[PDB]
Amino acid sequence: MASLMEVRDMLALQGRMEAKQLSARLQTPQPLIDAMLERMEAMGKVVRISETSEGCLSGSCKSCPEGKAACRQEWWALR
Repeated sequence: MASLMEVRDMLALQGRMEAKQLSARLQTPQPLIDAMLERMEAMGKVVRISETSEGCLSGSCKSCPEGKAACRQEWWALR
């Protein structure tokens, strides 16, 4: 249906941008996007900025003791 190649080209012509923006405009799951870019850069593209948003756990919000997080999204950026 939709592979990472999409955001790849978009960012290939744009540059510093976030994937969550596109996914949002299409109501596409955000938690997946995190893996979309992560998986894309997993090979060694350029740069990626992962960000999380929640409002339940007060202890785990900024600091990452484990790393895993429920529902997350990152951004794609080049040099």
